[PDB]
Amino acid sequence: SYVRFEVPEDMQNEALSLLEKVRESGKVKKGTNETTKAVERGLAKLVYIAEDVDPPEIVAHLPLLCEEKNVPYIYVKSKNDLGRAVGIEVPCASAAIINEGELRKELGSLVEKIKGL
Amino acid sequence: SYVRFEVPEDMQNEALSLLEKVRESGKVKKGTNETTKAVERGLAKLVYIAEDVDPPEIVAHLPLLCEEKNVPYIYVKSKNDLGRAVGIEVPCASAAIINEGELRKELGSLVEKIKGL
RNA sequence: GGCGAAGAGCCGGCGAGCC
RNA sequence: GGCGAAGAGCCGGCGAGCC
Repeated sequence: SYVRFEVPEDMQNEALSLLEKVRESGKVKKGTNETTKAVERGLAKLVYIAEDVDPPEIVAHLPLLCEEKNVPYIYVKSKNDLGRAVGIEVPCASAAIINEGELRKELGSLVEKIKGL
Repeated sequence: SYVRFEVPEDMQNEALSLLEKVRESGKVKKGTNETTKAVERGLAKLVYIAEDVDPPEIVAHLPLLCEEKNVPYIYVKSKNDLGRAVGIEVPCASAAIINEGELRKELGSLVEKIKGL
């Protein structure tokens, strides 16, 4: 499996709520192709990788590229929750915040919390 | 009809035979999408348009585009004859010789006779 | 009701392969 | 054999639309 570490549920809820609100005033990429290219292009501020993705090879490359580019990434239980948070009626294996909009502080606190684990 | 002039049957046979041999030492584009783009790009020396194409709007733009680009064009009865001559296993609505290989004079003479119509 | 971020369809490049 | 130059599939691009 591609999941490198365990994320507390309340921090996950914080992450998806943040993603929901960011879609309103920022820019988010949704889907593994858009997310990976956004990371590769140097644009991603925070990427989300679902934990129930099968086969794992859809997203298994995503964590290492994110490590090489020093871009924080977080895990969420279900592709359904991530799909709901980006608001595209279907499950979603990975996503990314590209522009934090007006949610400077909330994003900053969240990313400090990911690096702290 | 999108057929701008009448092409004698014997000129059709000469044209398809020459095209047949040209695939071997020259270069031919096959299908309307490739041919139209190649003429528009200015590389095509001579294009073939089947007369039994349906619906006609598939190839109806080619004659005038070829005129705009000053490219000589000839008509052949059936997309079947053109498809066999360009050597595919399905019908073909239009084609083009872009580089004459070893047939410089033959292509030139053919084009003069086409202008003669 | 169906399909769809496990990528919709559309575009550029190649231009005969896929089951 | 079915589909296929009326564009097969591969690559790049946009990134939610098509039945």
